[PDB]
Amino acid sequence: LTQERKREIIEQFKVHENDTGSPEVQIAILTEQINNLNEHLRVHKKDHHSRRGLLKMVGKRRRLLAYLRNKDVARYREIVEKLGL
Repeated sequence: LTQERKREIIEQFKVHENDTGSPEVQIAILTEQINNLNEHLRVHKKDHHSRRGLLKMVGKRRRLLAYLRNKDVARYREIVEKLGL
């Protein structure tokens, strides 16, 4: 058993997440973080550090959304509808 094959079998057969290779899942994970961070700033108006981070996530989501819109309008509107965007 080579290390390569041993390490490949390891990840290949470890049951769980880390998938997120889907446009919809990436858009949803971001939305969840953007929603959580906004509910956080809601009660922490004095914050300054979390502002930059939120802007980056919003931008990265616009990009992902723009990608899906061009690739497949059906999948684009289905996800926008499900996340309430």
